[PDB]
Amino acid sequence: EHAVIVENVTKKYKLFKRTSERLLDMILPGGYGEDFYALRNVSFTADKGDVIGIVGVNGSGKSTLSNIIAGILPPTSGTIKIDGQASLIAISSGLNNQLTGRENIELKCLMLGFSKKQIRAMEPDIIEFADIGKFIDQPVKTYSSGMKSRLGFAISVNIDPDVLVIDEALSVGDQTFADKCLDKMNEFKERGKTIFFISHSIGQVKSFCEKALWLEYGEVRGYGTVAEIIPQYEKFLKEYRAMSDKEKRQYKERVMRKQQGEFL
Amino acid sequence: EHAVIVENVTKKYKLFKRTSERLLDMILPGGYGEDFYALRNVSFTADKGDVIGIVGVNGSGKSTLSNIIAGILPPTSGTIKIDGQASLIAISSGLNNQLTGRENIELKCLMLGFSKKQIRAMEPDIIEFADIGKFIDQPVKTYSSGMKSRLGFAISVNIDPDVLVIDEALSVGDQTFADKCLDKMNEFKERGKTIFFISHSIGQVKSFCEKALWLEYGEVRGYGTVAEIIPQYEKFLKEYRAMSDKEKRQYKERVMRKQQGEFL
Amino acid sequence: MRSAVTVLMEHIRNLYLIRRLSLFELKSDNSNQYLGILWEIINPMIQIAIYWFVFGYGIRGRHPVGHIPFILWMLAGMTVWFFVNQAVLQASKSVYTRIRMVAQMNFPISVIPTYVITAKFYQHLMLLAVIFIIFQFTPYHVSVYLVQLPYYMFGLLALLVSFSLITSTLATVVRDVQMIVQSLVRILLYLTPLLWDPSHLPHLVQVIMRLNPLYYIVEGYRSALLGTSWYLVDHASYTVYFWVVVILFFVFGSMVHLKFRAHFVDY
Amino acid sequence: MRSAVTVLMEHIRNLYLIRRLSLFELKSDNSNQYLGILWEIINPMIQIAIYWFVFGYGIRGRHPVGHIPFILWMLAGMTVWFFVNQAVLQASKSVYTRIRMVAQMNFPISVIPTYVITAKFYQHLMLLAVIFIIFQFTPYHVSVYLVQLPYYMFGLLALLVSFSLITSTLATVVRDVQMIVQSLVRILLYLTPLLWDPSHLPHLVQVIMRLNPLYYIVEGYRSALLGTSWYLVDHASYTVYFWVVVILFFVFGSMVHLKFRAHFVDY
Repeated sequence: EHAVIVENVTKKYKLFKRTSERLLDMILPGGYGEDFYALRNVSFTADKGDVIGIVGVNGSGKSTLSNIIAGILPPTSGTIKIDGQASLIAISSGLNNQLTGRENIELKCLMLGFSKKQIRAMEPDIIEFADIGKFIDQPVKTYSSGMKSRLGFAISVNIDPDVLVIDEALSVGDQTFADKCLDKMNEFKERGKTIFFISHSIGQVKSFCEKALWLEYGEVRGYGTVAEIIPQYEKFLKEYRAMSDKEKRQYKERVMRKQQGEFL
Repeated sequence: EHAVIVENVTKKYKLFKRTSERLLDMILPGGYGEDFYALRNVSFTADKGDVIGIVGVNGSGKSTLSNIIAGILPPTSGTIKIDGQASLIAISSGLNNQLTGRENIELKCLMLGFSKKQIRAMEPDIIEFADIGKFIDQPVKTYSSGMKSRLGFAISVNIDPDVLVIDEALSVGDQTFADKCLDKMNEFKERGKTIFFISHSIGQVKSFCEKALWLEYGEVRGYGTVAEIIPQYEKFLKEYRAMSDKEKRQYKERVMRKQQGEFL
Repeated sequence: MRSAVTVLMEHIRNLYLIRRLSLFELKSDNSNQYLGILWEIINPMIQIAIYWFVFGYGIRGRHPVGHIPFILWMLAGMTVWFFVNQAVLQASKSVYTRIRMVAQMNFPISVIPTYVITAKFYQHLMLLAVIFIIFQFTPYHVSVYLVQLPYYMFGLLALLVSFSLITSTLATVVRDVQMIVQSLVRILLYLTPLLWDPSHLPHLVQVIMRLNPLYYIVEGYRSALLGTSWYLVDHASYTVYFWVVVILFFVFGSMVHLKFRAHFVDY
Repeated sequence: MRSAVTVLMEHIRNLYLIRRLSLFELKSDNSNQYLGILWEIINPMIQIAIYWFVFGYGIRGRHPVGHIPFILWMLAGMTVWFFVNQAVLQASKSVYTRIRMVAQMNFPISVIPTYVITAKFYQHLMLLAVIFIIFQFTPYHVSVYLVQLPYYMFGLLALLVSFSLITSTLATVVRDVQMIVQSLVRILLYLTPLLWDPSHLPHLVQVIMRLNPLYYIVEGYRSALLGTSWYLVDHASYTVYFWVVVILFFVFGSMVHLKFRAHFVDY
């Protein structure tokens, strides 16, 4: 109900200027390392939505906020309650580079969790969808770089989860495969589940999303639909890119105003 | 002189339907595996050039023809003679994920080969170019995915080789870093060395290249400058994408005409 | 407090999962890497004869007091240790690697050290398979009236599938017991008698050596040639010690798992 | 035919390269992984006492005929083997991995197994460093009049930097000598006498045991407590055998390198 209960989320993995833990420590388990936050007091609602874009600058990581919602990192402070959500997108990951195409389908479809009769019903569509015909009986280390991504999208789409989270590709593919790919992602938009999309392509996120966050160093600077935020996000970049008033004279100050934005 | 002596290049890594070599063999070293070519009789000239794009479909791999020219794979038949060429682009590769930013600069700048006084002269520009300031004294496994690519481009650009080869990024970066990145690649265009660029972005390769190949399953179908080839390449895709006459009825035949294109 | 029911129900719901991707790593490492395959009987058979050549030549006579025991006593025991030296170590480091490629899926992580042990279980069914071909040249032909060891085979499964939770879950949080069990698997060649006869000692230090449960299973496989068709009741005072140290490891292994299950992602 | 000049000139042009990224893997594996560091003296000192406890208790008396040799005889020799068991194996598999991340650069690949050996050379300068603290409790205090072993230390460099070309270049083309040297490093605990006294045998099989060059260096480090300040001339008939098997390995290692140097990319 309302599709996220995101409230006051903070996350910190802290700074170690020297080698790893117990670098100077005693029987007392406390260490001496510098503090660093990554998220600070995030609270929003998704009200069953359709789709939310996430933009900004990747100094704010932006994948941290994603896989929190995927339920695979623990937040330091705050509670999040959704549903039977997705493991986000298993593109180009989990594919062992020693097994053939028949084999690695049985890897990842079992890793996502499907019964032994479901993997035979789901079998011949995937080979039909990837179009790598003779190479399906040959291990992945022989494939080119555009064929792993061709294959890895084909398995990790037939998921039927509740809450999707997409990384910054959305059509990784090739020319004349992205047309199959974008039409496949129109099914999730048609079905009406929630999709959290992350990109830097402003043209795609205008063409695909309805609501949109905007994150800056853990701080949610504004959250509306699309119509005012992204041009104000473009107002920030055109301010920043032009001179932004002498990037040593003010942007060094700006980061120090934003390093002051690590705290009160 | 003429910047490549590419002539009649063929390359084959052959098909093994079962497990690896000596799968059925005796003291005679011959094996029983199915033949598969990847390049067939490639011959072209680059006449000091400026830049050559490479397009097509990534069923033809397209990185094979690149790193042949980088001199790191041996061709089966044919000779290639260039110069003191480049190791192509070391983006996102060779970075050990256990060492800090000060350390991995000393990795890759030594891996490419520079004296101990050159790495201190080249030092503070790279930190100035990457803009990851506090994280420069922290190992790479703490970085986000857009910061490794931020860093990995910064080292593997100051190379001064003779013949560059670029993979399919050309500005991997972020927004408001690609503007620094594209201006850095304008130096190589200004200096006048040869650059072999590979992409699927038709809009970038029109905006960046002067000559262009077009490769199809190892067969060089046409090679001119830009002005006729890419629209004819777009004529092929708009033929292919629309229906291409019932993709089971003719495109299954088309691949079989092109599997017949593995031979006479 | 019974949290171990939650672990054991996961292995019931995924018994096809634990078998189907068991043999993939067997296919990944033993095959599709090199030339002619199955070094894993070629390698230990060279590796057995080295330990006989130095230790049979201190025990040239003076063999165990039956008429048969020789090398016959030795390689009947050395089947077990090959499923320990390279099955406790790689089970421990199974969660150091591959969590990035597992946590992005949805299936219980408790099964993740348990199949790689069973991937090394098929090492037996080629190595222990070829010991009968040796043991068809004994004075007995096979001793079909007693080769009954599925129960003693099931102990090696039950011990190692339980012990690789204290050394897999607690491995990732500290990354130092990996260095410990790299030596603790070493000391379990000599703390347990795979090599000599422990009857060189009175009934205190001799009896306080079988606190190690691993010595019990070695008495099983060495009784694959004896004839003791009721080998429980002659040592029933501590065959229940074996089935209580496995249930202690399994409960304590479950407790250390679920108190850390959703936290090992920054390791 | 002298192709080995081309290999040796590459190590001259990259002597800063071979040192600066030597200690990075030392920084990569020993540090930045876990808690409190340098197990690599904590681990072998546990690992030494296991081999004494089983072998000193067969040689309780009957020690080497000097007044001192005991454990003193043993751990003075066991310094060498720790730089063999985990320095021949990881040198061999150094070119299986990381060629994808090396061939995309431009520097000679002959140096690529040679620094990872020297990365394990600093294992000595913490382990052999802490043997003097033990050896300041001998009847001699240090024997400053003879601890002269830089020459005998340089043999371990020269042997292993040469031998890890026949087992690194020829490793990648077949991927089976990795399984061979995984056992051949095992047989070189007992083929060479790190443990017993080889004077249990007449002058044929005893003399035909030091064909292994590794036994010569063990005679060096055991002579770190003797006083033989001219330990060449008493065994000069085969100390030139040592310096001819290293030049045979280095020439044959170069020949197998350059006949395959531009081909191991599909392996």
